[PDB]
Amino acid sequence: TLKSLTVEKGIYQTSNFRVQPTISIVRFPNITNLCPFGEVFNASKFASVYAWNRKRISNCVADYSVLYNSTSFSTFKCYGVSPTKLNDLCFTNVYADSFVVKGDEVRQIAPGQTGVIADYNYKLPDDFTGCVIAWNSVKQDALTGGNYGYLYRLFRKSKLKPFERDISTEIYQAGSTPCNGQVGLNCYYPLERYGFHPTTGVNYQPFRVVVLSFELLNGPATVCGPKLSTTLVKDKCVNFNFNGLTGTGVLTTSKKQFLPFQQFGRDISDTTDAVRDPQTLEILDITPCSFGGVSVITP
Amino acid sequence: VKGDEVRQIAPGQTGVIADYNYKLPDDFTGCVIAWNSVKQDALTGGNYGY
Amino acid sequence: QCVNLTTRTGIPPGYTNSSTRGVYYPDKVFRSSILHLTQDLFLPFFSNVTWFNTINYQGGFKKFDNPVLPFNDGVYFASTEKSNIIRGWIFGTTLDARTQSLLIVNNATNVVIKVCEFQFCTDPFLGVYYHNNNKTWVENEFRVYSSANNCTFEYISQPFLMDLEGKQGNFKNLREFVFKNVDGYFKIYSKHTPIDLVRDLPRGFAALEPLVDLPIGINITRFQTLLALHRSYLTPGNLESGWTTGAAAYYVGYLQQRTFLLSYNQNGTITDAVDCSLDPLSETKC
Amino acid sequence: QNAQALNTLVKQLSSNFGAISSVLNDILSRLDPPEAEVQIDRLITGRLQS
Ligand SMILES: *[C@@H]1O[C@H](CO)[C@@H](O[C@@H]2O[C@H](CO)[C@@H](O)[C@H](O)[C@H]2NC(C)=O)[C@H](O)[C@H]1NC(C)=O
Ligand SMILES: *[C@@H]1O[C@H](CO)[C@@H](O[C@@H]2O[C@H](CO)[C@@H](O)[C@H](O)[C@H]2NC(C)=O)[C@H](O)[C@H]1NC(C)=O
Ligand SMILES: *[C@@H]1O[C@H](CO)[C@@H](O[C@@H]2O[C@H](CO)[C@@H](O)[C@H](O)[C@H]2NC(C)=O)[C@H](O)[C@H]1NC(C)=O
Ligand SMILES: *[C@@H]1O[C@H](CO)[C@@H](O[C@@H]2O[C@H](CO)[C@@H](O)[C@H](O)[C@H]2NC(C)=O)[C@H](O)[C@H]1NC(C)=O
Ligand SMILES: *[C@@H]1O[C@H](CO)[C@@H](O[C@@H]2O[C@H](CO)[C@@H](O)[C@H](O)[C@H]2NC(C)=O)[C@H](O)[C@H]1NC(C)=O
Ligand SMILES: *[C@@H]1O[C@H](CO)[C@@H](O[C@@H]2O[C@H](CO)[C@@H](O)[C@H](O)[C@H]2NC(C)=O)[C@H](O)[C@H]1NC(C)=O
Ligand SMILES: CCCCC/C=C\C/C=C/CCCCCCCC(=O)O
Ligand SMILES: CCCCC/C=C\C/C=C\CCCCCCCC(=O)O
Ligand SMILES: *[C@@H]1O[C@H](CO)[C@@H](O)[C@H](O)[C@H]1NC(C)=O
Ligand SMILES: *[C@@H]1O[C@H](CO)[C@@H](O)[C@H](O)[C@H]1NC(C)=O
Ligand SMILES: *[C@@H]1O[C@H](CO)[C@@H](O)[C@H](O)[C@H]1NC(C)=O
Ligand SMILES: *[C@@H]1O[C@H](CO)[C@@H](O)[C@H](O)[C@H]1NC(C)=O
Ligand SMILES: *[C@@H]1O[C@H](CO)[C@@H](O)[C@H](O)[C@H]1NC(C)=O
Repeated sequence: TLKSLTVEKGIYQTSNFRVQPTISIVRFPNITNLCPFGEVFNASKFASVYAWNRKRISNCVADYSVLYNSTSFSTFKCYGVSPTKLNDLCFTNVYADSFVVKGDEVRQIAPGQTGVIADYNYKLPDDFTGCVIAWNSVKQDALTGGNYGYLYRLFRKSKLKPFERDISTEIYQAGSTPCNGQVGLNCYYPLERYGFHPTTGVNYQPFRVVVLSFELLNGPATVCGPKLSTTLVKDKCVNFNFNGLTGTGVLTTSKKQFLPFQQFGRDISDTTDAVRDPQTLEILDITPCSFGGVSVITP
Repeated sequence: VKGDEVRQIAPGQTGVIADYNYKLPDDFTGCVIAWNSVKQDALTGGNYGY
Repeated sequence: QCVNLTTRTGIPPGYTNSSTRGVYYPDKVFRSSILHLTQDLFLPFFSNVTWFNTINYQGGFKKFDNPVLPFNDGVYFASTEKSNIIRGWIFGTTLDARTQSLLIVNNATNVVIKVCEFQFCTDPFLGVYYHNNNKTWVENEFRVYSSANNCTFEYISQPFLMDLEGKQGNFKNLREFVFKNVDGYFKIYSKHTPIDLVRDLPRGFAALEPLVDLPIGINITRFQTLLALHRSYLTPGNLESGWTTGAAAYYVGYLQQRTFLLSYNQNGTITDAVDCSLDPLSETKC
Repeated sequence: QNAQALNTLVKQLSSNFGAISSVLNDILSRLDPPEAEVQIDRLITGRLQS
């Protein structure tokens, strides 16, 4: 503490230099069924970008190891969380968005990006937590005659708000003259058909994009990474992993009871004073292992 | 490696190559260089050596 | 399918205020014995509130009070009824099937939420029949829209059973709802408190727990309130078939971005709130 | 005055100095160490200033 070999006479309060926790415990809810990756990624058909499809995912085990042989991903980007930590985390509200876009429009699927897809088809919130996954789909989405099934909205009066979908087919009049349907000189049908071909360039080749949006620590999580649970340890300083929340603390039974919507409790300092065990609905108080207070009186 | 596995060769990246084949330290000092090798690494019958 | 309603004495609605109503929990985090300052869309204290009430008493002056109200960055809905006359709400920019619309309705047993390009008619209502032979009610004439379309989102709850009359005088339900559309998510906060007030919005503090966060992903600028009417033995004909509504009242308020100080109870329930913008004393308290 | 000063210091911990979260545990749980260090440093500098 003094950063000196020689010490004079003093009370000398000293900072702690000792190790306390040697036990690590993981508490995760009971989930047996694997996440439906095959339905989400390996699907015979995908929605058009303007009519993007949203699928709720719940009560699933998020193991991405299964997809390693089956699928190869051209683009994988996670904004809210680091990709390595996904296995140790639980996702409270995961939603999967599936659509097909041109190969060079994959860049547009990012927060703050601008372009035809970003402005009039799919919009991402600036504060986006989740991962965007894209892969080439030329074999399944392209035909020798050509695939014109996929559609995108070329013209719209205003830019789309984040996570907003419009399927309106109403004629757009660039000119002042009222359109009254009847596409004409200044009136154009808003949707434009894509033209995917097997021999077409990679930029024009079809790409399937899946966007995952989720919150992790906040809220009860029915979706969790593949970590085995361990027996609860209480009244000892232990490292704990409750629903992807990692901390070192003493665990004790808690008199305070959370409301059903509430999953965890935070004190004035904003640290997690109380937590609810995932498997059993018992509130557990979290207490710092160290209490402090040491001084060395030395001649 | 495959063309789209080039992204996996970065610090903090995850995937089959990063998890079980090649791992980069989070505090990595140095340069990663990648180039297409189809002419030398691909055969009409197919190259299964890698 | 559905038809317009005739013979309604048309008088503009009354005006009220929300003394402390419209406070809801901001997050699911649990806080005990602490005062927390949060900024979110909130109903301002003593804000202007529009009172639409259905009185169909004999001697004339009968009314249905079913207009189209703009959705201004979220709305506060309070319903005081004993006959369950309020059935649900429809939210859409145009409501003519040109654009997708959100329908939330409790036909009689289970709430149904659907997002489809619906062709809503001028008078979107529900019907009940009072049989005098066997005193029973079948809740027929379901006529909110005329046509559906794509139906991108479907939500149906499990079947239940409900009383279709229960007219004893003073309203006893005081159901309170807060509707917010943000980032393609529709958020509903609901609080139910029993009340004995005969015909007025109660002056009290209520905290609305989060109910559901539907991912509708649609633009909403306007909303209407669906209502149920009962036709029995009076003046039949389907336009003025004696559709007397015994009594119901609903109040509409508009959310505004505001800074609120929320007090948390030892049990963790919000018990008091302060609106800083309301007055100088509140501003010093914040 | 002395009690108020200690109480305010405990309250200062709640504030986040440009960090994603004011909780060290949340940052460590959601971020790998190189990214986590930048957020932890912002909390460390602000707490030292307090
Ligand atoms: C992993 O995927 C590879 C894809 O090439 C599989 O290898 C091929 O498997 C198919 C049948 O599924 C055979 O017709 C090919 O001849 C195989 N190719 C080679 C080079 O062996 C492999 O079987 C998969 N492995 C696992 C464990 O799933
Ligand atoms: C109820 O009356 C309204 C009038 O307010 C009718 O609305 C009209 O709908 C027709 C479509 O055929 C339009 O031509 C008119 O412009 C509308 N009028 C207005 C002022 O909106 C409605 O059709 C009537 N409903 C029924 C079923 O009779
Ligand atoms: C807000 O609304 C309340 C309730 O309608 C009003 O309080 C009423 O005031 C009148 C006139 O003084 C009394 O006769 C009623 O008995 C009161 N009712 C209740 C339940 O208090 C109040 O005047 C309105 N104005 C504001 C802004 O407070
Ligand atoms: C949400 O819908 C409203 C319609 O109620 C849109 O408001 C219109 O905006 C256009 C220009 O974009 C104006 O010319 C019109 O005057 C507006 N009103 C009406 C009644 O059409 C609004 O733009 C929509 N929001 C988004 C993001 O699409
Ligand atoms: C008698 O009680 C029953 C159940 O409440 C109802 O009788 C039905 O009457 C309708 C015609 O109004 C018939 O179509 C049904 O087949 C009858 N059902 C049964 C179970 O008999 C009716 O609500 C009551 N009132 C009458 C009309 O007697
Ligand atoms: C939503 O519904 C409409 C109405 O069918 C679909 O638009 C097309 O409508 C014409 C008739 O006017 C049909 O011949 C077409 O077949 C419909 N389109 C298709 C794909 O069949 C519209 O496509 C639907 N939108 C979505 C996103 O499903
Ligand atoms: C030649 C005229 C240039 C005038 C410069 C003044 C401002 C206009 C240019 C700034 C915006 C960049 C336009 C490129 C559009 C990229 C389309 C996309 O990425 O989706
Ligand atoms: C379809 C199930 C989605 C449910 C969401 C819950 C967790 C699953 C998503 C998070 C893991 C990221 C998956 C991306 C895999 C990257 C593949 C790679 O390049 O290595
Ligand atoms: C993907 O789907 C096809 C068709 O259902 C099926 O044959 C295949 O086994 C699935 N798995 C792969 C390889 O992704
Ligand atoms: C999970 O399993 C354990 C052990 O069987 C049990 O005690 C606990 O209540 C279960 N929790 C759930 C989520 O059912
Ligand atoms: C509420 O709105 C009405 C109509 O705009 C207005 O006359 C009244 O002054 C407002 N406030 C009160 C006091 O109700
Ligand atoms: C109410 O729910 C749906 C609304 O579409 C309706 O089809 C169904 O018949 C009704 N169920 C009951 C039991 O009232
Ligand atoms: C809090 O909970 C206790 C125990 O259930 C109860 O007695 C009390 O009425 C509740 N309300 C208060 C005073 O916080």
